[PDB]
Amino acid sequence: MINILMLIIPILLAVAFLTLVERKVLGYMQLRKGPNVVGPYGLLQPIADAIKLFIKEPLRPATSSASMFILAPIMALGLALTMWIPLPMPYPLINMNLGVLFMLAMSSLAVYSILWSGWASNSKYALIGALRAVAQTISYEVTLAIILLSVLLMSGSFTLSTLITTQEQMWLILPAWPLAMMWFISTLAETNRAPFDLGPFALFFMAEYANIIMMNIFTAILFLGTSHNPHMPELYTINFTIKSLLLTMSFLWIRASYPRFRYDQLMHLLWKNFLPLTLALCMWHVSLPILTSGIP
Amino acid sequence: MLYIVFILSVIFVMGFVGFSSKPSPIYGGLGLIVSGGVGCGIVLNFGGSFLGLMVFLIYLGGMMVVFGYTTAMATEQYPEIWLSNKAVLGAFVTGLLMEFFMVYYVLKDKEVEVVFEFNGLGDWVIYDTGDSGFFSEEAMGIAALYSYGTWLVIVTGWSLLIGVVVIMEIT
Amino acid sequence: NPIIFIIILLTIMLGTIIVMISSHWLLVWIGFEMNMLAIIPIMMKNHNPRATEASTKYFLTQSTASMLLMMAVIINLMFSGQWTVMKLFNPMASMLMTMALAMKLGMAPFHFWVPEVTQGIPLSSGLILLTWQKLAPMSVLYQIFPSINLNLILTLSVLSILIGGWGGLNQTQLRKIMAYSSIAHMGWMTAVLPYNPTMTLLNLIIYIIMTSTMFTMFMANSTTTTLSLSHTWNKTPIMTVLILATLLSMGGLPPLSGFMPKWMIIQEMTKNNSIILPTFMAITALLNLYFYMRLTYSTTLTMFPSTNNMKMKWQFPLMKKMTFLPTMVVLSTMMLPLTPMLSV
Amino acid sequence: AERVAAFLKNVWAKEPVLVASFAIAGLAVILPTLSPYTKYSLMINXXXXXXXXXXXXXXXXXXXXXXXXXXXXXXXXXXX
Amino acid sequence: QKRLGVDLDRWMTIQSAEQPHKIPSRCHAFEKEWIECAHGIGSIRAEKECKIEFEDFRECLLRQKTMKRLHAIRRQREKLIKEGKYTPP
Amino acid sequence: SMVYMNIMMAFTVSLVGLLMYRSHLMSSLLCLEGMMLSLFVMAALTILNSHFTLASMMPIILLVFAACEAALGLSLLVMVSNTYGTDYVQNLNLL
Amino acid sequence: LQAEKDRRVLQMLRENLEEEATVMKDXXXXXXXXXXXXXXXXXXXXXXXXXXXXXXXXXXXXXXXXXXX
Amino acid sequence: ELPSLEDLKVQEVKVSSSVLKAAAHHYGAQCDKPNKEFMLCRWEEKDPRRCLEEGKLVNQCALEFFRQIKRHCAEPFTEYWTCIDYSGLQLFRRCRKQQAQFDECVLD
Amino acid sequence: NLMLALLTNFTLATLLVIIAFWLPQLFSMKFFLVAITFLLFDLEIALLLPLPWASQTANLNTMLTMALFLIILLAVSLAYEWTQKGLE
Amino acid sequence: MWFEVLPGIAVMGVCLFIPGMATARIHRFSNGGKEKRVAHYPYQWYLMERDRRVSGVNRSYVSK
Repeated sequence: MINILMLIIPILLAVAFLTLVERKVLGYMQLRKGPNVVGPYGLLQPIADAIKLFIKEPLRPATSSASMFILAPIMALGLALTMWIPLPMPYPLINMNLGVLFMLAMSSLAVYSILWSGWASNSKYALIGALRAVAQTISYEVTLAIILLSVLLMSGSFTLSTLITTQEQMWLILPAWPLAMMWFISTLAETNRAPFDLGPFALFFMAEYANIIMMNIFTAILFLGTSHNPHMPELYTINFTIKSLLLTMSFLWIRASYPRFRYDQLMHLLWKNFLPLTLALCMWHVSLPILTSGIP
Repeated sequence: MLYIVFILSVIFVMGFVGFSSKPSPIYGGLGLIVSGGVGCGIVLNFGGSFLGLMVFLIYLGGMMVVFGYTTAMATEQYPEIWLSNKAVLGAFVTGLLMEFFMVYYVLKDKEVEVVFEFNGLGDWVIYDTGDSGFFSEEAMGIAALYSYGTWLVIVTGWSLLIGVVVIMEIT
Repeated sequence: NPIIFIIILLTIMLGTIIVMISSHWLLVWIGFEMNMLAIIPIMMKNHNPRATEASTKYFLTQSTASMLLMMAVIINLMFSGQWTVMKLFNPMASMLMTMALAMKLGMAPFHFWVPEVTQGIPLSSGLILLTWQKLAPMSVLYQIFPSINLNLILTLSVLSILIGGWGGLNQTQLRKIMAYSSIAHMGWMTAVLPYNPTMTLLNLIIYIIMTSTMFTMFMANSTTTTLSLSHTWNKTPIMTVLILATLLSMGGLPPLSGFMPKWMIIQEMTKNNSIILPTFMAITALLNLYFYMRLTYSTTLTMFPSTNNMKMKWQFPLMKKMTFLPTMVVLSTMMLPLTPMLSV
Repeated sequence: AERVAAFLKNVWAKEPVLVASFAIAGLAVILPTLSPYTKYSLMINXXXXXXXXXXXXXXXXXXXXXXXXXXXXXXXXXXX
Repeated sequence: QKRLGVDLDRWMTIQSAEQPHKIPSRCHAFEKEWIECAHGIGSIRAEKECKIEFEDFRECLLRQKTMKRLHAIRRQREKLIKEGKYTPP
Repeated sequence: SMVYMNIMMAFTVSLVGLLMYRSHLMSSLLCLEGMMLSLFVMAALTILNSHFTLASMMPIILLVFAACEAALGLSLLVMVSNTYGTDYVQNLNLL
Repeated sequence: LQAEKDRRVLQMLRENLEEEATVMKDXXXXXXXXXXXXXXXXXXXXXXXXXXXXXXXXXXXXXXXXXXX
Repeated sequence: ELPSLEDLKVQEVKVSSSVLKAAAHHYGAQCDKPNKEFMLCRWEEKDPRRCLEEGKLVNQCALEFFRQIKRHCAEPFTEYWTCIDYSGLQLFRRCRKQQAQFDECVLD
Repeated sequence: NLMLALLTNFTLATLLVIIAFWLPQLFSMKFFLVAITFLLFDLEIALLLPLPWASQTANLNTMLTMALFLIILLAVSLAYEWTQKGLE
Repeated sequence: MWFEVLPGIAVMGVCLFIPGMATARIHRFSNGGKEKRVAHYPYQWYLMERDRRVSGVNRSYVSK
């Protein structure tokens, strides 16, 4: 068992090397030059941010309540890194008995990361804004469970390995046309700062940007696939990375192009408008395997 | 190494001590994450793929998250250390000693119990299940079905209609 | 509270049906919780500082009580295996089961919430529901009356009339007197369960009708003894005759319908060679009469509650069955001698 | 029309997404009853065995043969 | 039940029933014995004739009779320290 | 048998937690969750070890109703903090 | 399915030889007519037993959900 | 309890490794009489102690099936066995092209 | 192993906290109604979770009427959220 | 231009390229035939157990 370390260390580098992508690709959107002075094309800057924040930068806590504040980043980073384990890939590390149920569970527990940070500060000034940030994540998790089930009820069980095999000739974007549009918006609620925005503070960046890649990959399993090929692992590995990278560009697209939707009208897009739409499509997706034979 | 479930059952009780004792709803709330997450392993080891993960989805990622709101809505009082308080440390030490004294009696197999049932060893007999089923295996492998139990679906739907209507009327 | 209030009230009606028609132990747990989520809104209604205290006290003493029932349900999986509401089997399971039922019906060590909850209701319509809710766990006891150890069921009946017979003496609140009248009558309920299952359900038929008539007589607003005092001279004088008749029947007196349950409770108990226990039931029954005796002195005596303010306009309350049921509550001695068999 | 034609274009103008919430969910109930295709899907669900088939003792039986391929029982061969 | 269900049935409560799949219960061999014994009214109300069949059913779920038996073997194997002990596996 | 011995002891600790009160009211509703959590483990193991298949749906239904009391009773807690300053078992008017 | 029942007989025979070796002098356990009072059907039995000796084989056979290869 | 003899039944049980048996569904068609009679005995009488005599014929007929494939047309059988084990548990997916080489030799 | 896989992530997460810690030396009750509705809807989701994994052996005609039934009442609960929810 | 953006993408075509290849290439060293078996349900779990019993001793997955 050495492969676990081969899924944390290159992943922590992927969150680090995001700092290039998150302001150079975002840079050309805004007609500005991103990283250039630090490296040949700014490749030395992502690792330079780590030396700046981890070692030299000291701490000044508000109250430091015994166990908390030095426990919230462990829940933030821990839950973000454990999400990589059930991922199907070409081959998964320790494949669970049911796949997507583990995926929804560790994301619903990832709400605590922003909850314990609100309890860390003694002031009332911070906790009202902290609970508002919880409301952005907690509300969209209702619909996230519904849109997941509609894709599953079309084909395959909860296992993530079966979701690759069902996409043999055509993608799941075409049968789930309005549902694919939902996953572009619903994923951005989890601290992406595109439709709505709120030492150890630096550790939250390493956890929040990790979930951004996680939602990009998870959308490329439920809706993308193209080919499987069990005999050739070479063809799948390259083709999967390009599909995930194109979704990473769309995540940074919303951050630059579109203003914030307001907190009150975030509950008018969802609940008032999205929840009647998602359930109507869920009603449609119950009838689909009954109308025409479609059972795994 | 020998036991799998028995070690997790001790940690299950360990998290539960902060409930008979009163360590405030902040630290007392933290107990349900510790006891819940380890409590899944007790369920999962004997089987149940769906039912084992339901604790993570509802009890851990739904139940206590709503309880996270109420701690801020009512009685926040800025979180305090649960060691300086009187009788709280006394309830915690007596709570663990009721179970940890029984742990010492596990050695040499037989242990004294208040109940009539004996404990013995039960390591290989802890699971007490054969292979039996193969394809579409386990009783919990097909745990929930809308068929046969049609009456249960109606009343559960009825009760969840009550909750939304009632709580809106109180406020 | 518009149309949906009837729907909320309907779920309590439907909730008891789930308890009535049941074979599964988890199905009655659902049936009890159908009442839990549906009584609390009617307990609040107008939203009062006294109503908030009562509803929380009603929740915490009853939700923990039903949670003890679920333990006995799970012991029925560990021992005896089968999920059937026929027998309790284990003596270990029965100890937690009977105490969970005592938290709703036995009352002898679990009365504490009743005088505060019944007083805490701002409306007269909420008073009926607590006397109607007691029908639900009685259906459970009628199913599993064998196997359960009689030594710790009859203690819940003997002690309840003692605390019920003393707990109403120092009370002037009209809701509080009726709260301890429950516990006093609940002793007679948990006494016929070991000795012949019939007439135990007829005890409910007599009690529920008698209590539903009582609170519907208090549709003309009264919350204390002094507020029910000003009724004979200032308000309707002929109305207080029916209040007198219902209160006399609440205690054990022969020419009234309320003595007719007390007939068979002793009759079936004496057949089982027990004399020393039914004697104690009769002496403690005198203590119950005393509360109704003092409350009939608001109807018989002058008591001087004239007041300056006088009502001339005719009163129009709800009164669902406040005319048909008091006639059965006043006289049913000659009407129901062989009717014991008709119920069960 | 007083409700058919009048309360259609106003629903498309004011709150347009609410049209889809009633139309898609509504047709999800109508379609599985009227369309003649649902009866085929029920047969394949019952034909696919979850556990091993049980063998019965032969004593005057019709449409029952050996394990080898022969004209016996039902045996589904619907659509290729 | 205080009021019985007529015509329509909503049960699936008792052990040894028409299961969700073809898979049977773990104690199904002992489950059939208790149903066949207590089908008559004068068997469970008396509770004397079905005493043997219920104890074997009690042996299946709790496994208390087998637990005490395996306890004696495991203790005696531990008791044979610095003595003759059987080993083959 | 062996696993059941620890979770029954965990059940008694959660039972006492309901019956114990010192100032705060929030602990009771936290203990109501713990009581239903301890009952969830006890119910699951009995059906999982001794197979039932049909009865494995019953703890899933039990999981739903556990939250119903832990929300509708939890809603009443906020109403105390609207009438009074903060939630206290010490702060009661009824006699 | 035959491979399951062939192993169950072989595992019981090793357990029978161990019972005869351990119980000789003090204990009056004969091991006759099994644990069951009826003794006509005979259940799984070796689901809980499966030989007490050698923990390396017992841990892999009992636990299937753990690790899951 | 009265257990069976130490000699038991079937000399040298099982052919070789797993998946090999799962690769061929022709075991259902050829040699079915000993398999069905053991099945009919075991559901009527739940005890393995009584219907073990029929199970002795099952394992003996199992060796008879595999020996016939090893004697005639071994080259398509070995190539099909390498295909099924290289992949996970597809069993018939991405191996149908190599399945065409099989059965054709057996058809003779 | 699942236990070995989970514990490795948390132990490396704890180590990152110590690096920053040890090395250098020199009100509003309207939010509550949203939170409650999250819990009550997710329980209906919990009942509607088995659908893709359950519908394999059971009869479709018996399930079809019951499967949609939970989603209909899940919309009726949202229909009660339209009759004045508040400013939120 | 793109010649500045592409090195930022090419570095992501190495770091995200690792978890896919490292999980696949490890089956050559660990197993005999570059394949790991999936458990799912006891049917496939029992086949894994009997394969080790069919002359393999320590190996779980082995041919013949």
